[PDB]
Amino acid sequence: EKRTLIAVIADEDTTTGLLLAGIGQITPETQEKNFFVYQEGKTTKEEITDKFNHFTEERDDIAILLINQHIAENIRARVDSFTNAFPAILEIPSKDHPYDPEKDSVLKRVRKLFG
Amino acid sequence: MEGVYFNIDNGFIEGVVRGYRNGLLSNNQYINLTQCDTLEDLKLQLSSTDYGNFLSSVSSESLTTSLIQEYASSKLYHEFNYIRDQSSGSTRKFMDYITYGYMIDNVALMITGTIHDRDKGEILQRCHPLGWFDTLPTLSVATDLESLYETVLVDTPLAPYFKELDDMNIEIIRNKLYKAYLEDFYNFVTEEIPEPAKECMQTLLGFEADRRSINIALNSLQSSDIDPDLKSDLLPNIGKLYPLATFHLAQAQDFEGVRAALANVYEYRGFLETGNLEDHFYQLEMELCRDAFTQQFAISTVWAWMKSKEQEVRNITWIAECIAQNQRERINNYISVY
Amino acid sequence: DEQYLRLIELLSNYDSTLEQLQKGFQDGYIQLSRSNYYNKDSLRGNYGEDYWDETYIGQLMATVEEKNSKVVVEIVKRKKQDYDPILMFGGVLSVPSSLRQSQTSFKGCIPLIAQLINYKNEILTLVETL
Amino acid sequence: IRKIAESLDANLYDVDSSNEGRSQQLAKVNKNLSDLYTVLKTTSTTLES
Repeated sequence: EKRTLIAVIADEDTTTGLLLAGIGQITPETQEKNFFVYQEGKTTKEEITDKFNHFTEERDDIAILLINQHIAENIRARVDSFTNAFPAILEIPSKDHPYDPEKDSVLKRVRKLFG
Repeated sequence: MEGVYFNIDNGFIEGVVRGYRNGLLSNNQYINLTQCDTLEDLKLQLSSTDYGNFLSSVSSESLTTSLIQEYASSKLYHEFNYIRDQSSGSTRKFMDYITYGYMIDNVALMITGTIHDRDKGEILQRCHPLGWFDTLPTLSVATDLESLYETVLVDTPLAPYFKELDDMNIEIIRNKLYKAYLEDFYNFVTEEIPEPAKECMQTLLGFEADRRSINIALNSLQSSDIDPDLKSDLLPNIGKLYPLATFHLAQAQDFEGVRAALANVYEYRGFLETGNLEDHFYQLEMELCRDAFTQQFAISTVWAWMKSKEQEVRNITWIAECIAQNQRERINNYISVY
Repeated sequence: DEQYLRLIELLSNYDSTLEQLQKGFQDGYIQLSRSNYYNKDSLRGNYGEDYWDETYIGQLMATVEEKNSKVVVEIVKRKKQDYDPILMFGGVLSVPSSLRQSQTSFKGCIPLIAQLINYKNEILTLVETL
Repeated sequence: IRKIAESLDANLYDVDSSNEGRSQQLAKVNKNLSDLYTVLKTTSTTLES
């Protein structure tokens, strides 16, 4: 399996926390930046959509894509339009936005079964 | 007497700085800030203080704690720049010395961004406005201490303080620069600053040196590359810990040795025996700055106001964090003395 | 069928892992904020992008394997490089203890991240079965 | 030297040679400036209108 790297689409404080956790900024050999630092207001939807596509489609080594739930909600249409199970996407809490189960995809999918 | 000649050049400056001190948030204003539950409410309450409409250019949704801290600090910086523009002679030198620490911060920030391959423009935008020098952007060219010193730092006011790079090396260089700068600023106060401000500034710089010495002593324990000879090169020689406790800490290898060395001084015992070490230093700095405001014809008022506003921005930023992140149990963990 | 009972059990574990992850992130964020307080040793008053090492390869990598229809993703402590991330922030002499506490909280979040991803994939696979 | 000059916001340029062989680059720049003057006049006449 080639997918071994962790990609992050997070804000500044979440990026600091994930770096402190030991997640790496670049690919160890290709030296390709697998972090995207989202800045509120200054970063438009097109940038984060492009980076989501980059970490999910063009990169064949990204195993996990950590994205802040408010960034994911910003592009929830694009995030839910993604169906491939190879890059595992997880929504993580942000500094000022706690994890909102309203926006959980798993809970809505369980809703779909009506039981 | 202090008031006899002080007002010839510093009467206007000192009156303006004391107006700034009157602008420091009181305990009631801090309580009103604490009562806020949204950052917009925090902005509303903070507009009832001398911060005023400093966030009026920021929309309600764009408001973040980083923005609040940045704008409060910018207000601080503009006030300091105005006070320094009205300064001449020894007061101008005093405020230049105040800026030299921010110069050291900017140098270390530039080198840290360079070795980390951060964007040059981002590092320059993140540089402290105080402590800016013209050749600061040129510090991105090299990652070698000798190369940057010959290229840039030899022409800066930090040149006397210097008598490839990694994170630990940058840390060592920054702390050596601080040791030399604190010693030079202490000497400048001793020789060129009149008596009440001289004693107040000697006490404040000694406290800053002691804080750095205790931090270095306690943080060298969790490191193996910090040789006991290197610790001597990092501990300033102006504080109350110098030279007895400074020598004791330069040789210690355990926390108990550091605590026994700090039991030497009656000023800093209990710092290690209870609470948080940094809370004790912040409280002591605010107590000393509050006492420096009891001197009426002292230029140490500028330093006291500067440190009090830095602490005030820290407090307001903490309250903003305990508003944004919820966490309202820790919202009162700020140092206030005014 | 008992598959719905296992779905309920997986949802319970997912809820517990969400709660643990949220608590860990809250602790890490508030301790990082309290590191912005106590910024006297910081380069610029903040522990953040000023210290981010864009050449930093992490201490962690992900491992993806497949057994039957279930897919498992695990984060392991592999892949001087790959140093302690506290050193990015001047972690030897110029960090508060609250920054180390924040790092501890986020390093605790990492196993919770892996468990949460595994639970989410397991729930999705079981739902696809039903 | 290039990094030092660019740190001072200096616009560095690549001159072909220390001899008159740079005349071809000068002609190329003259062509580019001629086209750019045409475009600039086209834009500026509408803007001033």
